[PDB]
Amino acid sequence: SASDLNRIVLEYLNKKGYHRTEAMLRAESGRTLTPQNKQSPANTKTGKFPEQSSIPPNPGKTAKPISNPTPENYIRAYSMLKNWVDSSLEIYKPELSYIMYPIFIYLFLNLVAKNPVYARRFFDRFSPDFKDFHGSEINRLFSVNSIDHIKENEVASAFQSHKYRITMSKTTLNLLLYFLNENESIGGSLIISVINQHLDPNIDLKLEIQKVKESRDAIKLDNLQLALPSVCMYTFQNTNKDMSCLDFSDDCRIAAAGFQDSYIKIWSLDGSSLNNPNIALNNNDKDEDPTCKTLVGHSGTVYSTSFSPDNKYLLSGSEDKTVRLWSMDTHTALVSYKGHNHPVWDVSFSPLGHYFATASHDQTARLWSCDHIYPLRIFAGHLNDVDCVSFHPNGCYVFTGSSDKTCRMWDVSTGDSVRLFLGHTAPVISIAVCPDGRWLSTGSEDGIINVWDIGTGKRLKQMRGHGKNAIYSLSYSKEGNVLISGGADHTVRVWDLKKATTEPSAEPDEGDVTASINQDIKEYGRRRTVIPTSDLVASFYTKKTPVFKVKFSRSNLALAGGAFRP
Amino acid sequence: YTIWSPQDTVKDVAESLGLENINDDVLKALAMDVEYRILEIIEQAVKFKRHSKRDVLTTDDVSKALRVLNVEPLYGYYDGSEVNKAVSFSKVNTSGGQSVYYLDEEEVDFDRLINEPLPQVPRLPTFTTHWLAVEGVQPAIIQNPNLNDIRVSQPPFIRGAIVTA
Amino acid sequence: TAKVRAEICLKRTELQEYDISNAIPDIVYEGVNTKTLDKMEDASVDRMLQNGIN
Amino acid sequence: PRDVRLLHLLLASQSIHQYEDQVPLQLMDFAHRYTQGVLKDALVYNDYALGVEDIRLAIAARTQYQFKPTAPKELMLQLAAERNKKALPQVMGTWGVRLPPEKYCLTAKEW
Repeated sequence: SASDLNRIVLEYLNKKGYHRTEAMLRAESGRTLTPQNKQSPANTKTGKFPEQSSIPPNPGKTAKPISNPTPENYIRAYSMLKNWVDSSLEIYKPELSYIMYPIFIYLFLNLVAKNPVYARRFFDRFSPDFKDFHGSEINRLFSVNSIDHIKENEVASAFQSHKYRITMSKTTLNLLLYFLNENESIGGSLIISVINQHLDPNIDLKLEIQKVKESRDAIKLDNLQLALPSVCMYTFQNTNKDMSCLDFSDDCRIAAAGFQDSYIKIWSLDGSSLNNPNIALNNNDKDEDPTCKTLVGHSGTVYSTSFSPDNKYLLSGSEDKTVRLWSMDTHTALVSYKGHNHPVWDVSFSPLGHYFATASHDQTARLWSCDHIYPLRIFAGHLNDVDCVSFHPNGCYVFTGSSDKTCRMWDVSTGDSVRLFLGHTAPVISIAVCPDGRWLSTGSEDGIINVWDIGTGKRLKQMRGHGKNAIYSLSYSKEGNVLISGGADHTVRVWDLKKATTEPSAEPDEGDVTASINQDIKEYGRRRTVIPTSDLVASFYTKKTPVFKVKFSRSNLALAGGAFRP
Repeated sequence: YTIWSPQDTVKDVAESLGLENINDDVLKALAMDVEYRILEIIEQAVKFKRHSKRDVLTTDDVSKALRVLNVEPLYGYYDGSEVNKAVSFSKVNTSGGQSVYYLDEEEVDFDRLINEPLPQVPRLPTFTTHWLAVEGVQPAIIQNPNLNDIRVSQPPFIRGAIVTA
Repeated sequence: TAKVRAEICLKRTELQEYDISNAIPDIVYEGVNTKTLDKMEDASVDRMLQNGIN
Repeated sequence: PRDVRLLHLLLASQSIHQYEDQVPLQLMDFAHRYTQGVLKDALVYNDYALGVEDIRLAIAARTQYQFKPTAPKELMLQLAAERNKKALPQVMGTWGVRLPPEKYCLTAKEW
């Protein structure tokens, strides 16, 4: 019945106004896979930050995924070098203490010529640190605010003629060049241009930077190999089956668990005070602080909870038809958010922390904002209710999975669905999109993960190692593609995303004994057992506690979390 | 038909009203719609069960599929010492041409309900952390499983495929 | 340790504290699981120790 | 009872193998009340004008206010299109979380 669907598609295009060549080319564009973007997480050499321009996102001014290929102000470009030399009381400290002054002076003198108010920010931001080292010269540089003010100060006008000399060693010059080459587009190239055009280094410089870039290009890692992560498991003990899904913050200092009796429980994962004294020390050591704070603002059971990337606010979604906001440094409620008439099941912040999306029983997802009490977009189009919600890592699309065996990608501005992904056989329960952004992964309640690509919309492959049960959470490797799935069968499994695709991801050159005999025992029967894909590599069981949360930290250490069940 | 009742359950409510004789087409269509409504309760119940992070279908998982589906609440299915499956299906047969089960219950005094001591309360929740894996293998502390008794405990549809690095 | 370290240093050019693979790291805080039980028991004995006041 | 084990087979037919004991009791005490109300309203509607269209009137009288509504996707699509007319507001550009105004937050309140 798929050839008849192809004929219905062709007649739909013919009646909806696509030329025969145009429909053939749109079919050929729909069939081929999304190619590889080499700047996939935007590596810090050729990648830029997002603009902070106070406008909402817009997925327009944008070409297709099928086609092949793919200002930066002075204060942050100096603060990068400032913090990099400030993080070191090493053997190379006072040479950076020497060379930190004329780069600041030349950046200030090159920034007064373009933007005066940014220059007034930049001067007084980094003023009082070397005043005792460089005398009243910075007091002489108070009266420079324009191009004609530079002609008043004779040393500032001489700084264009007198190139500032500095005698630098070879190891310090190579350290500075290999630091300012490893991140160009933050401002390293802007520092390098000032160093090349205004400084006098004692030991041509363009050939030196060419040799730096060529020797840095001569040794890289082209195709990455897999790595098995270390999992730290947080097991919660005295929860009599009344602890819903939990979450960890970033820096992993706070854990938030939503209870069935309308509390949010807040744990300091370091054993810290979690009282935020802030030197006031007024009174009340008479209370009992077990390094754990409770939050009582809900009247229903808390079904989801999400932490801001700022990590100072908590967002709790309940079955009373509100989502509440909590301050993590005074432990009270701030804002109630009322836009649903059914229970709330999955709240999730943006990547940049701008605005949060919500899932509920009313078959619609809702886009919000943390400063608006009522919603901003309604995501309608599912047949059953929405279970999970997640953004694209740029904060520009929304992904919602629902209990009618499908998930959708929504435009965040126009509201209408852009992708519909079909192929599952159970309620989609957890969804996650890779830091590359070209591949979407989700897990159902059938114990089957699968990955599609967002350009073609069809299935690359699936993952068949979990038990016929729920896949509660999902997490991604920070750099590259290794999927960590914490489900309901008490295991945390590890998945290679790049086995059966056109990207093989650098297999080893040269055997085992345990491989292909563990599921060749099959004592329970062939039809009554699971057979794993070739993508599953490892599986860590937890001994009778289930894993509600997997959270892959920055440094190849994942954290799992759950409650000790009996 | 469908699997709820031809007449053997719906008709004994039809007689509870007073309605003597009605056709079997009425009872067929009526019982089909009644167990469709039962499945409509059951599906929201398994949705609340899944989002409450559990595996059993407790009585508060169907009692929250009632408030969602606006059904008037079924009071009296939660008592003291709320344990998992507090066994109370002691329904007593009564004979005849067919079967009748009437759910016997023992009466009790009030002064043995006010002069009855209070149960045990557990500790407030805490956590405890360890290493599930250090490089992709499991370090076999007391907190780790044994990976060979995982065979003799759970079938491979509730424990999944065992593979190791 | 004079016999095992000679074999280890002859193996690398191709109790103990420099077997690299078999080491577990340390956690900044792990929770109580057994000490709180005996803490509650001798706290109950302390509530018996306070001359019979409930 | 016959319907306790019939509810066992019904629950197992939709892959529900773990549940408590009073859950088929709750399903039976729902179905009793629902069928009794439906047959009482149908006896009223048959005294007015039993039969199957009478049952259809009595279960269409109460479909309208309690259970899950039917095909609600086009009304929700219309409602979404009424909400997604307004373009998105201007956001902060200081990379954090901005609150509402102080009267629209749960802080300037008193007991």
